[PDB]
Amino acid sequence: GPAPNEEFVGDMRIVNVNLSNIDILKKHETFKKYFDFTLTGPRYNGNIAEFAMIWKIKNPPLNLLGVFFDDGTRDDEDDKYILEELKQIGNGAKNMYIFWQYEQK
Amino acid sequence: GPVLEATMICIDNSEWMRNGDYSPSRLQAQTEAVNLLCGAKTQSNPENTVGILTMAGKGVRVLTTPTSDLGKILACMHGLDVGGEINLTAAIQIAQLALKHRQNKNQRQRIIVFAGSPIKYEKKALEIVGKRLKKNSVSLDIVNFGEDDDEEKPQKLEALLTAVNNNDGSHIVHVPSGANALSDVLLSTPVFTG
Repeated sequence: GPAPNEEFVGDMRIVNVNLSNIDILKKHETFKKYFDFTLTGPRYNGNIAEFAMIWKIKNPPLNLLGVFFDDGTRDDEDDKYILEELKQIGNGAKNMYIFWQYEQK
Repeated sequence: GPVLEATMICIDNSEWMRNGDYSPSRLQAQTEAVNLLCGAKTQSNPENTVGILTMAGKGVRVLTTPTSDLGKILACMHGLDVGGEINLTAAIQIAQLALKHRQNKNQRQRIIVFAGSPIKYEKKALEIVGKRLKKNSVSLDIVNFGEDDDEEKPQKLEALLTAVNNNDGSHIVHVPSGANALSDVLLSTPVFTG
């Protein structure tokens, strides 16, 4: 039973996460395994394999850093899905982590 | 490691987290450290649970009771308000109540307090609170960060620590101001390593 202030697509919680720098995830025990930090431009993962966040998000919004689905497998292609479309391919993920660049104001 | 633990994290969202150390805001640096801590705790043991409350603002607020779901934890920290002063004693008592009601009673119980602002309590009041935590089997970790000009603040936090400590299960970590990143100083300490 989701509350009115929670965003779900079926079983999948949408989780917006602000980061001062994408690099702070390099020591994050949950997420470090999935990022390749040499890559430019926000990516998403097609499964939960090591360094899986490689697929380019199409036309990404300002300050989007990446999308991590914590379970399931999905169609993984470059420059095909915009952020809003990614919400429909959770395919069994329980969380969609959307990482955003923090802005000091 | 194989330790099974329920933790309640108390965030300092007081007015002292608005001004000063920029890049990042002291509240954001705190939120990121909690993010990483919740990742460490949930990866250490999939039955661990972590909850979050904020101590200041318009009043002590429970953002989530302890859960094993990192997504619920991170989502609940979005849109934190800033202001006021921390209500340390009320926060610790609400945190203790949430841990008392943990579903899995086999979990050990721990409170983490981020103390980034003045401690407007006397040692006597803090020691009553500490001895009551000890009586209730609750361990305490204190992160002392922020401005470093009020010399009674570490002495007050040390008195609270000493009242609660049982078998050196409780800890204090002093983060020197002008630091690298809150999380970096914490990574190698018992707050993260156990």
